[PDB]
Amino acid sequence: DIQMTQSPSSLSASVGDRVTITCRASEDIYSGLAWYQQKPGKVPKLLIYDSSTLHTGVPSRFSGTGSGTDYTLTISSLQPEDVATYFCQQNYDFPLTFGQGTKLEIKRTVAAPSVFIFPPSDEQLKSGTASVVCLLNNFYPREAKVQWKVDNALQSGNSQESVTEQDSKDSTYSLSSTLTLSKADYEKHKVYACEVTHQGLSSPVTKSFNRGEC
Amino acid sequence: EVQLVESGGGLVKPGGSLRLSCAASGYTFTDNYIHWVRQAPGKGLEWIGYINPSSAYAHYNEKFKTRFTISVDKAGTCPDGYTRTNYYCRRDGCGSWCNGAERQQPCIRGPCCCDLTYRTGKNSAYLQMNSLRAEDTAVYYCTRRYYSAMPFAYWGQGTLVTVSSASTKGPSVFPLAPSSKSTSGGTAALGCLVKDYFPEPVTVSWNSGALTSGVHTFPAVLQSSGLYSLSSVVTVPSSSLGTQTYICNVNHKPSNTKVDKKVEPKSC
Ligand SMILES: [Cl-]
Ligand SMILES: [Cl-]
Ligand SMILES: [Cl-]
Ligand SMILES: [Cl-]
Ligand SMILES: [Cl-]
Repeated sequence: DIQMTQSPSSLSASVGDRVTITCRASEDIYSGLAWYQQKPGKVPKLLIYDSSTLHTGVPSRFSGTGSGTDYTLTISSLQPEDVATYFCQQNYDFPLTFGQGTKLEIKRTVAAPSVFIFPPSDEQLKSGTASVVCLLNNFYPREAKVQWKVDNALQSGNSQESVTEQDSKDSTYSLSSTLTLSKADYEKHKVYACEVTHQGLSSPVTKSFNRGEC
Repeated sequence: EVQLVESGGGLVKPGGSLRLSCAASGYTFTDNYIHWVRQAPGKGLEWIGYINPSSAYAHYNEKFKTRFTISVDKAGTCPDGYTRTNYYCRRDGCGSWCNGAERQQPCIRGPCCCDLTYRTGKNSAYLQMNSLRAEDTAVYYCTRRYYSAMPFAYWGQGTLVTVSSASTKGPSVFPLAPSSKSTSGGTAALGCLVKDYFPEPVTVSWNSGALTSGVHTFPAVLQSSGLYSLSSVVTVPSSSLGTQTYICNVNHKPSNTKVDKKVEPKSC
C-alpha cells in the first residue's frame, strides 16, 4: 500500500499568516493527491485535487504544489474559520490511503477566562453522587490549570476536564472540569473551590461556594 | 441536491454483526461508485471498499475482505413501454431473441432488450460487518467522487459504530444553575450536566435551537465507570435570569432518551 505521512501534526499561526502542511507518499504518486478540510463532527470538504487544482467554492488562498513523493498545502491570509484538521489522500493506487491529519490553531492575543463554579443539584444528590463543575469561558491560549480544593484539601484523580473546539470567530477556547464525590463526602465538607491559573490572569483566581448556601 | 444519508449505526458486542445503509438520492444512482470510509478516534481515515451499482461489483481493501461485505439493493424496474422477464426487460411488441448478458445489460437507446433499472428516488448501498472487535469502533462514512477521476466530494453524515460489551444507559440531566452572586447588570453562566450514558452520542440544543449565541457544548469524557458525561453551558445577561426561560434539549438516541431540562436560579 502507499503510506501517506503528513507533517506537522499540528500548527499554530496568526490571522493573515501563511502556513504549509506537507504530505509525503511512500512511493511516487504522480500528483494524484487530494487535500481535504474537516471540522469536528462535520464531513470532509474537498479543497484540492490532482495536487494543485482548486475545487469549486474554495478560496484561492489555498494552494497545492509538489511532485514525486512530496506535496504541500499552503494556506495564505489565514482566517479564523480555517481552524480545522487538514488531510491528504492519494488517488493513484488502491487501496486509497489518507494522511493522518494536521490540526490547525489560530494564534490570537491572550484572553483571560471568566470562571464560574457550580454546586451539585439536589436531584443528583438523591443518586448518592455529587458533581461539582468549574467552567473556564472564552480564553486563549489553551493551556490552563484547574485545581479543586475541598475544605482546603487538594483533590487529585477525581476530576476530569474537557475543552471545546477553538471558536471559529473569536479563536478562544472554553473548558469544563467536573469533580466527582460521593454524596457522603460532599455532605461532610463545607468549602468547595476551583482555582484557575492562566497566562491572562495576573495571579490565580478562585471561585468558591459553601455547601448549603443560597 | 445530491444527498447520501446514512443510518443503522449503534452499539454492538464483540463478535457481533451490523449492517449500515447509505441512502443515495439526487442523481442517477448507477452513474457513480459508492465507497465506504471509516475514522477511528485519533487514527486517520481508512478506506474500506466500493461498489459499482451499475454492475454490483465490489472491491475491498484487503484488510476488510474477510469480514465486510458491500452491497446494493436489487433493481426491479423496467422503463415505460417495457415488460419484465426472467431477469431483464422486453420492449412491448418485440419477440426476437437477445444474446445473453451482452444484450441484457445497458439499454441502448431503446432496444428489444434492456437491463432492469432503479427508480428515481432513494436507492441504497450497504456495508455488512461481522466478527466486529473493539478496534472497529469508529465513525463510518459513505462517499462518492464528484466525477470519474476526481476525489470524494459528497459524504454521508457518518454513523457511529461502537463495539463494546458495556450496556446501553440513558443519561441523567442535572442543572448547572446560575449563581445567586451573578454580577448585577453583567454576565451570568448556566448549563446542563448530562451524566452517565452509553454509548455515544448525545446532542444538546438550547430553547429548541433559538438560543445559539454564547453556547458551549463540551466533548464528552469517558468516566472510570465506563460511562460518558458531558456539560453544555451558555452565558446570558444576569438581568435576563428572572424573566427569560432556559431549557436544554438533550437527546440520547441510542437509549431512546429525550429530556428537556429547565435551568433556573435555585430557591432557598
Ligand atoms: Cl487527486
Ligand atoms: Cl464514480
Ligand atoms: Cl473486542
Ligand atoms: Cl461482550
Ligand atoms: Cl457524546
